[PDB]
Amino acid sequence: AKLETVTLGNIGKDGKQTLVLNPRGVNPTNGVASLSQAGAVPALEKRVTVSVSQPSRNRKNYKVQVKIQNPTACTANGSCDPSVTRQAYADVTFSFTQYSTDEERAFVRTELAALLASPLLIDAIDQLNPAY
Amino acid sequence: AKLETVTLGNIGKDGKQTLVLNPRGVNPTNGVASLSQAGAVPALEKRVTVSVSQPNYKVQVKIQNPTACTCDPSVTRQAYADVTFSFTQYSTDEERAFVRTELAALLASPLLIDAIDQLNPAY
Amino acid sequence: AKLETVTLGNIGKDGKQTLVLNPRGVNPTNGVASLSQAGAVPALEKRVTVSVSQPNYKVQVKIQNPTACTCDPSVTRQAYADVTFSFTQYSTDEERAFVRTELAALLASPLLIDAIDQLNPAY
Amino acid sequence: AKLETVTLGNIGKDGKQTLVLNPRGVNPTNGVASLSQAGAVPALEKRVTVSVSQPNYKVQVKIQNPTACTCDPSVTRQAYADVTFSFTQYSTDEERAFVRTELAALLASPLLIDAIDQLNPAY
Amino acid sequence: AKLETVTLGNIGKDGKQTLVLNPRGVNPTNGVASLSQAGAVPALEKRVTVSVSQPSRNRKNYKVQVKIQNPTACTANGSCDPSVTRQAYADVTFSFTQYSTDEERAFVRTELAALLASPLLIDAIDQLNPAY
Amino acid sequence: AKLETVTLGNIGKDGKQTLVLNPRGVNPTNGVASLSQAGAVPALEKRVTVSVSQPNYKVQVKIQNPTACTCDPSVTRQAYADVTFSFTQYSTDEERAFVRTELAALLASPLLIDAIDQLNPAY
Repeated sequence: AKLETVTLGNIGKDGKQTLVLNPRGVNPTNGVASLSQAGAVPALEKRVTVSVSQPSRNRKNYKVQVKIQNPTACTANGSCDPSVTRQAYADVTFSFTQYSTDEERAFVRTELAALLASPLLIDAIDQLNPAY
Repeated sequence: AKLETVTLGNIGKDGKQTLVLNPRGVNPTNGVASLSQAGAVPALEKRVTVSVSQPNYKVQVKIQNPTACTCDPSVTRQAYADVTFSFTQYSTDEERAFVRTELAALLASPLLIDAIDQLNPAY
Repeated sequence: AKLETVTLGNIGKDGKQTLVLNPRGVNPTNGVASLSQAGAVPALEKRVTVSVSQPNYKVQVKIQNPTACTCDPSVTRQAYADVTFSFTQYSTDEERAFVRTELAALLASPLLIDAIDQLNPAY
Repeated sequence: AKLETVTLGNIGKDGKQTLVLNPRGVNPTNGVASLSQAGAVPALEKRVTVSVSQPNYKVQVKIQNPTACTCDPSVTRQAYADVTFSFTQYSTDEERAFVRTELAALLASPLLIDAIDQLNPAY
Repeated sequence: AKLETVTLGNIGKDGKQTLVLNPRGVNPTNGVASLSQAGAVPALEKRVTVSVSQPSRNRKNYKVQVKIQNPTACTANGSCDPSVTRQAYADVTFSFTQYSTDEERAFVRTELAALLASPLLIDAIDQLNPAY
Repeated sequence: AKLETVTLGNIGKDGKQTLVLNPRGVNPTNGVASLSQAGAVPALEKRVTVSVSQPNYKVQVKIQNPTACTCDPSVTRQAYADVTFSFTQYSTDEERAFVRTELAALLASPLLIDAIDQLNPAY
């Protein structure tokens, strides 16, 4: 769809967080849409990207890929300007056939979503606790 | 982290569906937990797998949804979702939490729904 | 599912004995779960092993019961019971369950008790 | 002992089913006793076989349960259970009986029901 | 036995210390039980692990292994976030035969324990003073 | 650090035993202090060794307990315990102290006693 500012709300552990993502255009060389946070200092911008690849003799499926990168910056490690200390990444990819139905895809999407709310998954990610 | 049955509600395009996932042990070869659709025959089970890399950390989740058309219905196609998170040993629990929730929220974004459900890219 | 201390009650000829099996880990090489009766000497412990092949599915259960005769005791002989189940990837709850129960029932049937307990063939 | 019509009761997932096996003779070539559920079509009959090796003694029980799908029906698949017992010529009543009962008990243990009924490995 | 929160008490030089260890599941790929301290930042968690290996054609003995790792972190070395500076390790392994008796093992365990209280050992470890 | 006799009390499963260790010099080849069971014959002495690496620092303790069954009783088996501590040159005495005591306390933990005394893993 058309790139617009996306406002994710009620996020975070406390569920009381909000994030605004301003569209950053679409790179044609690779058909990647980029979304960024307001911070006008590239190195510290939270980012999100999406791209859909159509099948092409080598690949016979559609691939929807979403990536999100969130850097954390040490404001003052005995210096004058902050620098990135850690980076957090989440990589997602969907694979669908030429005959994937309208609903078939939707399901997966919504499923993954619901899954991310399951206590099983929250413990796994939030507290790096393997299922056992 | 107890591997239990997981009931997902209000799913599907109409958001009016539910999926029940029965725990299915942990493969001792990769330490991968597996969940499958309840009441289904193995050859047609919808899967979900979770694994938490122990060292850099990685949390990987995968979804496999076969579709069949009918004595033994065969699988015509499969839909896949692959997700992987990575965090430094110094990542605060608050951080992962954020990413996770962010992703979740994003998936509900019209921007994304159109790209996945309709396979229409962003422009 | 996950390992738990298993307690079998009302066993033996008189059906008045009880067995306590403790989780002994799973060999990652073949994925074989192992249990055993907490004995004083490991070599004299009664054991049970379980393996559910992940592919046709194959569930296999083995049980070894050593007999010591009397510096250190020694195992003069052991009793074995080897069981395997085979089910196609189109098998169902009803089907597997049935087989499982049937076998059990058979094992209680006089016909079989005579065959085993008395090493008496059927004719 | 001698063959008799065997009736197993309270079987299946719901434990509310019953099986009726009828003597089907013994093959003189290998001394294998055979029983089966009196079905309309022989090819669709559930069967059980028993053999008590006369030498180490070896008691073996096998059970086949076919599944038909629908001029003539056909067996799409079958469920199998193969059991064997080994006892030295110095084994005793107590010993064999124990094993027999233990196995049975195990087969009723949730740990195993989950392994079979749900094709869920233990870990 | 079943993994539960272990509460070590009256520890430390002053004997007035306590440590809680929350179970962290059991890794099947290697049969290792892991215990960790509450700190939800992997890099700074005090850890303890135990595992029992059964004999297997290459090894004809049981091996009970316990390991404990305790990192110390510099809270602010001219930066924004603490980092590990030192690590303390203690590695223990017991070897027992197929005929090891119930008591034989217990003895060793309790012996090692008592030993750790001996002034000879306290000086050796606490003050890196070799026996002489 | 004076190598003296060391009397360990309230040891054993019942915690109602005592072991006396006589100092036994320091092997000038590895700088390893050795202690042995008092009143025992060398071939059957229960040992304890301690060594403190001088450079990274290492404190290593080992225990050897032979068992015999009876003119000269021979050793049937040996029980072993091997411990090694490692500390940076910047480790505070408080730190090692902690680790040491922690270990000690841990050894009294039911979790551990079951794993060692009973060889039952954690689950």
